Amino acid sequence: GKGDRRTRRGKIWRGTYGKYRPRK
Amino acid sequence: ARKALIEKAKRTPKFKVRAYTRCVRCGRARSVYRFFGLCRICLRELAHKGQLPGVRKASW
Amino acid sequence: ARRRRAEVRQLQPDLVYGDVLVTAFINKIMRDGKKNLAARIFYDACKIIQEKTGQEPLKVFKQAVENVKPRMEVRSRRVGGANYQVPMEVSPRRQQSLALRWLVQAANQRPERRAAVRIAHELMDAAEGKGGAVKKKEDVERMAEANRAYAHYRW
Amino acid sequence: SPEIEERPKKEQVRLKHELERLQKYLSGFRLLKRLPDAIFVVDPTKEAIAVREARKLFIPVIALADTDSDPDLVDYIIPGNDDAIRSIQLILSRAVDLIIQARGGVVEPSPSYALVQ
Amino acid sequence: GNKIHPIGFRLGITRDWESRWYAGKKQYRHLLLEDQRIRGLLEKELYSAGLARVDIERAADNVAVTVHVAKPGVVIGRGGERIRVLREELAKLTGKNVALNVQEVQNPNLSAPLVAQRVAEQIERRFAVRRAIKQAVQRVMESGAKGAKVIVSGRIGGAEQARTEWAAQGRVPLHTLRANIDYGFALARTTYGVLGVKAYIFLGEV
Amino acid sequence: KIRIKLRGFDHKTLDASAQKIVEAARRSGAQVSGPIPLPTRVRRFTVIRGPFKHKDSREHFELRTHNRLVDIINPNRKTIEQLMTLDLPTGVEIEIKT
RNA sequence: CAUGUGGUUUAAUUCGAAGCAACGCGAAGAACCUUACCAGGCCUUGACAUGCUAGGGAACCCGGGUGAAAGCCUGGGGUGCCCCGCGAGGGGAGCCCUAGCACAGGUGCUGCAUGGCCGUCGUCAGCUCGUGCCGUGAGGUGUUGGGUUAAGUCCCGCAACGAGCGCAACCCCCGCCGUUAGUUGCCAGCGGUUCGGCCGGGCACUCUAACGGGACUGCCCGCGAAAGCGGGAGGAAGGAGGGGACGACGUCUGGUCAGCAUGGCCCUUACGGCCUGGGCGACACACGUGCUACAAUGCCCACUACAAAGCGAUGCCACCCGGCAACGGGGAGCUAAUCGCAAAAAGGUGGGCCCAGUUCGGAUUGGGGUCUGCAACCCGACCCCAUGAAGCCGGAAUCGCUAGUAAUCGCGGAUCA
Ligand SMILES: [Mg+2]
Ligand SMILES: [Mg+2]
Ligand SMILES: [Mg+2]
Ligand SMILES: [Mg+2]
Ligand SMILES: [Zn+2]
Repeated sequence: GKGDRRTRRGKIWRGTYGKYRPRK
Repeated sequence: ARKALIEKAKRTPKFKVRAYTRCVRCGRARSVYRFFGLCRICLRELAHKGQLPGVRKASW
Repeated sequence: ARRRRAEVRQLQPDLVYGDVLVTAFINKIMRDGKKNLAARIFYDACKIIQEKTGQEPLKVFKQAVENVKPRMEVRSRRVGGANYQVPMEVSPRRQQSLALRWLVQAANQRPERRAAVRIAHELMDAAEGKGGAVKKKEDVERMAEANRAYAHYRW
Repeated sequence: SPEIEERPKKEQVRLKHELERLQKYLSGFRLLKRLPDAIFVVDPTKEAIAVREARKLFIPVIALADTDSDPDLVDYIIPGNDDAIRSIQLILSRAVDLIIQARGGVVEPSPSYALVQ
Repeated sequence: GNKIHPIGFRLGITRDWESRWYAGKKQYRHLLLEDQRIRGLLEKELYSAGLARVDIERAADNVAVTVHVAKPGVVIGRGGERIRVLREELAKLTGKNVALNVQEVQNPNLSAPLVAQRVAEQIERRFAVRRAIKQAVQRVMESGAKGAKVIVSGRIGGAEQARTEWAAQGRVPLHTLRANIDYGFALARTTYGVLGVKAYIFLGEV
Repeated sequence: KIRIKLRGFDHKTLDASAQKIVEAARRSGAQVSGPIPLPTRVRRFTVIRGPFKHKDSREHFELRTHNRLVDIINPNRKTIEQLMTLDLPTGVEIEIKT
């Protein structure tokens, strides 16, 4: 889901990282 | 309000969030490239004239 | 085009069995340009073939597509201002095209969950003589012999 | 000329094709760059297209003519056969003979009898 | 029609920049900004002798302001006074090392900008608009050129509806690169409005 | 030991100034690695043609910013004077460091 | 649902574009900025230019009362230059306050008063000139005709012969290779090696650009009068190799006075100017272009691998500590093929899911937080918890593209706080 505000590609499409997406 | 505005754009009296971009040549409100500091219109005009160094016709 | 006939696209032969017909089937399965995915999905069914019957997936594939190969079809055509459903022989390429195509659809028609098993069971019924894609073939050939009256315009 | 070094094969054969067609028709006309004092023809009817030009240009009109012709529109007529190499040769030979005879050094007529057959 | 500006078309191959010089991504704007006001002031107090190619060179405080002119006899005055005070007013507001390298023009009739600004002025002075273009194109061709083209546009004389007078001779292959065709734009003030001017001079080849 | 940068626009003018330095340094000193071209950083600017609305037929330019590297080893006094006097740059902003 | 528009509403909800070629268009960046509209408060020779006279003052730095800001009112420091003069004084170049006149300024109309630029027919195959010829003449001829072609391309033919604006061709990218230059990469070669091409070392390779070569129906066979077409070899690539730029005479009373130039028109204590707040974001509705889905060729978690292009010194941030997190504190490299955004994603391996309004789908809404910025109610963006709506593939109708294309999956840039 490229639209889920809580998923892998969820932030990837939004150009962000956050919790569910690994970040330094 | 065209003339008084181009003068106000160079004023920057209050905070920095008013020193918006403003073309120099024909003094356009928008489409102002920061690099050239010109508007897209006067940009192409000069380019054809050759007054823009290193600015060659792009082709690929 | 109005000028040239435009030659067919000679596809790359099979990279496992050695046959262009197989690879073409992978292409029909290919969704969103994922060959390697569709390829495996095809070979998955190939193994499902040997699971059910001790028959080689190669000939099991030929038998299926062969029994789903539409011999004739009806085509619309104008004459002074009227459409006639004129039937006639199909081109060998188009027959191969439709056959491979219908099968892919017939698999989609099945209730089976995984795609491989859908392709598997469908290829069985097709090679047999009765299946979702096969009946759609039987259907089209009926239309031909049905409108055999208008077959006077062979063109 | 040593200027052939340039000009690619393109302009070469084309320019050679120029020379070919140029000589294909003009060969025999280029020798004179002025309006001829008169015109001689083999059939005033067929080449009447030229007859008109000379006529409108006040250029005298002389020409061998067959029954299939229009004698009234010809100044100095030359009646006789025309659709035969035999008849044409006898006239053209003797005619040009008068040209060289009034010029200088009367030579032997060109080898035509051999070409006739 | 369209017809992209033939100069920007030859920009790379044929004619080089009317202002040649390098600049870093840091101050390219400021450099070209002052570079502009320069040529602008030149067009103002120098159009007298009829300038054209205002060539410019820069690198580091050095600015070769080469200015091609139909007759430098006016850009120098007498001995050295006009040209000198010109360098004065130049660096007077600038800071770079001004260097006015004036150069004549072998023939203004073969120079597009001059041919245009010339006839364009005639129209301002109220003249035979039609034949003014005819003599202009005939002037360049009979001069030594190998292709000419001139076009005015606007209220010819002062008519309501617009119009555009086309006139040219020789060859003007604008689609070809190896042509070296000088462009010649020009204004034309009239008591009734504006007026467009164009000019094309084919010369070079290969 | 020493390293020279030759940034500039026109590669035709860059080639002349770069080759010039190569002859001057080698023909009057120790070894010198030839002109080393780097990936040319280009400023591709796209934009519309018409003044008003025309989201098509747009025209775009590009700023060719070339790069050429040349390395001279042994600091020769002859090469220093040669490059200090016999030079003919123009639109070529060079930068040299040890 | 994002965004444009119609309509409605509003004090304003600024104006333009109107079948194709208006509708994610002008906008490549509306919180006040921007802004041209509206409300309330002020200025009104002005925020900008030029010139002259008059009372006064150099310039210039800091403070205060009041205010929503602007503006209005008002206090302190100060005194460079030249001339007459030891001095005093005062005049004046110049900068500034005020009074005065010429004047500024207008995004206020007219794109049928215009320039410039652009859309479009359409990269469609065409449109014209000179001379000669026929016709009372408009005009024809050439340019038609046969064949061929992407083509008015060329060939054959002809009352035409020739030339010009066009197609072609010259310039850029990607393809095959070489020459030139080896701090990019390289045990290809050898040795050492904390095994990272790190050291030495090397330019063969990859690459980085720079120059040139190659393809010309050139060669062989068939057809033909020719141009050319067809099949094959050689070659990296054949009959324009793929792609770009190039868009003729004219056409549409086509677009734009709101990019700019600009005739005329109209206003001038306001049709000009500054400020605070509001407004382009208003919603009972409809259309256009889009994004995200309706899921098992699929969705979630962990682990792992292959790009290109572009960008970055008061900017890109390695990496360390902290927080679930956005992000904050500390802090190295980097005017940058050498450091950095940076993990390409899809894919690949193993695992969970078992057909469900679902671990599909992510709109809506409650509570709490971070960054930019004076300032996030209107009106920004992104986090974490909860909320989990419609939709189970869509009526009439309708759009895209013939090969690395469609589909599909990612990254960057301009713009810009
Ligand atoms: Mg308007
Ligand atoms: Mg109109
Ligand atoms: Mg090489
Ligand atoms: Mg809570
Ligand atoms: Zn502007």
